[PDB]
Amino acid sequence: VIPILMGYWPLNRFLIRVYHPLLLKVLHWPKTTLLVAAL
Amino acid sequence: YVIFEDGTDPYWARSRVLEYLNQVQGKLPAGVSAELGPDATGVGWIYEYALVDRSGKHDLADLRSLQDWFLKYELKTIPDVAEVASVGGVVKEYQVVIDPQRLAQYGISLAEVKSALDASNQEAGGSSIELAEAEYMVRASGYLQTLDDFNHIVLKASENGVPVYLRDVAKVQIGPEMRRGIAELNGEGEVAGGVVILRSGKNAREVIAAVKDKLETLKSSLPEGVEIVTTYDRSQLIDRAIDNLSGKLLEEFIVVAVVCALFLWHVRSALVAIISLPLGLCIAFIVMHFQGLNANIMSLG
Amino acid sequence: DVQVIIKTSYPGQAPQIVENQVTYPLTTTMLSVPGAKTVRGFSQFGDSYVYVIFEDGTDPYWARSRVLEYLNQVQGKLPAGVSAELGPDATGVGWIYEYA
Amino acid sequence: ILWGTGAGSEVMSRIAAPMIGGMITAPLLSLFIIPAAYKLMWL
Amino acid sequence: SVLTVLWPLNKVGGEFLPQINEGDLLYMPSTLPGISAAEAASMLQKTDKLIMSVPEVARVFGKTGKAETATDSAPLEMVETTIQLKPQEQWRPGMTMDKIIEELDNTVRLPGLANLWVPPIRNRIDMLSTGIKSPIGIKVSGTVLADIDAMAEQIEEVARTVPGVASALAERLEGGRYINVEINREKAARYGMTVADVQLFVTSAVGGAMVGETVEGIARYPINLRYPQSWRDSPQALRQLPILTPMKQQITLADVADIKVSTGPSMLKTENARPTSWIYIDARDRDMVSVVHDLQKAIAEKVQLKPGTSVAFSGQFELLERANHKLKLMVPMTLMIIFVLLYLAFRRVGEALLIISSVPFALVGGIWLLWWMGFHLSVATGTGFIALAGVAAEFGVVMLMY
Amino acid sequence: VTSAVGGAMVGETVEGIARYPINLRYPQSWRDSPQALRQLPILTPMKQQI
Repeated sequence: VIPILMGYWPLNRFLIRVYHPLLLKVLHWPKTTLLVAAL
Repeated sequence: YVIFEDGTDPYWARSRVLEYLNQVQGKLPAGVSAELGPDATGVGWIYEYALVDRSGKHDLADLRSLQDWFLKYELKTIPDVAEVASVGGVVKEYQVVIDPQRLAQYGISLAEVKSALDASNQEAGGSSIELAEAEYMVRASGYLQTLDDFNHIVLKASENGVPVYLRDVAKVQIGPEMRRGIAELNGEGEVAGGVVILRSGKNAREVIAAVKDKLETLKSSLPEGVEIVTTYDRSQLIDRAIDNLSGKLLEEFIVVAVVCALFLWHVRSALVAIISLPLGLCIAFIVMHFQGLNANIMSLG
Repeated sequence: DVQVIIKTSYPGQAPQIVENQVTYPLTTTMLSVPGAKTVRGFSQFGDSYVYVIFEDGTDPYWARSRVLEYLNQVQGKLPAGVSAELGPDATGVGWIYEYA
Repeated sequence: ILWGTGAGSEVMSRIAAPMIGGMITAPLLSLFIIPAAYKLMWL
Repeated sequence: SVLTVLWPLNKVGGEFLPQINEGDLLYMPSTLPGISAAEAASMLQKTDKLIMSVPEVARVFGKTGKAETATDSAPLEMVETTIQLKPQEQWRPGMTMDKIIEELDNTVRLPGLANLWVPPIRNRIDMLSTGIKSPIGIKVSGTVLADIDAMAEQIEEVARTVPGVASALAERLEGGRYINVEINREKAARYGMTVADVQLFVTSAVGGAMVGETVEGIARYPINLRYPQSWRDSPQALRQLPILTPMKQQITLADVADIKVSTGPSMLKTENARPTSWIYIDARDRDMVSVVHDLQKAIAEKVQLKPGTSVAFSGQFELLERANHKLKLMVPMTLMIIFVLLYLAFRRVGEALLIISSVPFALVGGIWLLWWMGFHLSVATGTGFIALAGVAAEFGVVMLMY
Repeated sequence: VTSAVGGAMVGETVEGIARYPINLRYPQSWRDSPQALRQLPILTPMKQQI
């Protein structure tokens, strides 16, 4: 029903940046993130 | 009290407890009889009321009497009521108080008086005699009704003279029977009242409504100066609690709508997400109808 | 309909008594039986007939084991020697064959 | 079941009568009313 | 054309269900209460002699009072005789069951007895539904015995002034005669004797209370204990009634009890724990529904209601109303299903709404044939209609489809 | 003990649908205390006063 109804009829970029500076820093070394996780 | 394990038929459990109850009546003592309980429990205490009097005019032993023998059989009728139950008040009691000085004076034993009592409160009928052309039914009076009728209970009688009446060996006074339950309102007035007990598994709310209704019908019938102050109404919570969950459902709808609305910046699709909800309920409520589930904080939850 | 009869004899007792002491304490205590529609009952010369009609589609035998439990609750109340006796497994429509 | 009348045909007639008669006025009229209001409909 | 439906509609009548014919009918007559058992038997004989007099009756098994069963509560003088009928085929094709019935009506007579003729399978079903033995029956409730007796008495009168009605009777609760034995407690004490053992001379002597039972194997016969008929002949006979005091005194009954005739309850009917009083109406030529309307109005105007006293039409009509309601709102259903299922075929409300339109012509056609055949609007016809719509719409689908 | 000392109901007045108990008891005075019961008067079947 929803596909038929969907067929018939900014903050986000800042959102993205926010998560995408910490994302590459996490790959810097995964282990530590997991250590952090366990912690 | 016999508690049964999860998910057993409330009525099987009874026809069950009934067979066994039969097996045991022989064992247990002479005159005693084990009597089955009502079709409910303590949780079924749905609606309650006190029977107050604004004039001091009405007797507290007269008030329960009005309840036990009128209000009871008007409320018992009601659809899903397992039983309306009197609470407090005072039971009228014809209490004969024996005087020992009067028992030795006439040398009359108690077992005699007691037997004289048992045999002075009945009626009987001797079939039908055809007088005129029609058959006449034949009743013969005999019930204790007047306090006077108690006083002339023939005990000992002498050929050619005066009979000794119960009055000649005891004062017979209408008195309050020993209580086993005292009902009381605030600190203002000790009162008689009743409780409406719901049959297990029925709708308290609806029964309450029907109770209120029948009670407004019966107000025109009670003496002057008696008001029915309701003590416990269970329907209050029902309402308070049922609305609470209806509030959230709406609160959430708006919330989620506005959230989806914000993110999409497109009203149509913001609503396409939205419309998933109205239909959500409709499907949810259709299934409920079938399994046999109803609205309540828990299922609405 | 699914109907269950309670017959009770109160040997030699006016109707206005049978009703007060037997037919009425019985009719009122029977309307509150699960699945009961109406309760026709009338007192006689020394007899008491109470008829318990049940609402559409109720088990003819549940209605009986039902009317039986309650019948137990009432035997204590009603008069001394009297005993409310359950009716047959049928009704007036069950009058199939007859003979003289 | 409308005509023949033995034992129980009393009740079956009362439900056969409406259907029979009613199954004339409808089919008959339909023949003339359905082309009429239909031509008058499309255009 | 749809308009022409209004003339036949005004000629047809309304019954609950048709008159299903079984080759037996029981004659039940609303009969009054003050009578003896012998007077009941002689009536039972005489009646059946005439029930059996009518050419087409076959057997006649009369009955008064109850058969040994809780199913039957019938008191004496409540006649309930089963009439058996020789196959109607054998009668010369010159009459119906209604003439059969009509002859019976004129043949049996006997006032004090309002005689009613009903069919056995139907009467017992009607009975454990509403309670009324006749098809038409008014049912007056209330809490005050004598009041709802008045209403009944009035409606009894007003009811027979209606055309269709033949015999309209209303049973009076407060109308039964007693012999009252007011036992004076004082007068008892003097003679050293208790209200209990005074009643023994009333219960056994005057009456005939069974003091026990002879046992003969499986068999079991009662043991009576009574004074001879001579001292129990009349009220006066009882005033004389001899009694032997525990002190060996010889006294009459009028000595320890004043005995006075009186009236009161004959039988106490309580439907749903509220006193009821009834009225049996009998009409067999007129239309079932119509009569109730003439009665209904003949009562609303010429008979005002007392307090705490309500009247309601019962029996076959009452069962017709529960139907009608459910029956009537069946068309909104049927139509929606018919419209909806058509809406499916062509996806356009156009040809579906037109083809649905086929039925209002059906109704007219059938409702007319109803007139032609002197049939009545019954829960039967209503079923023929709800079936008609199905095929009427069928014919509308083929002319459209093709 | 049962009726005098206590108040056992020796039966019941019947008033239509209604039904009220019938007591049978000694006055409060002989049932006040243990000692009051030690005194409790009794009339023997041989008409003795004990």
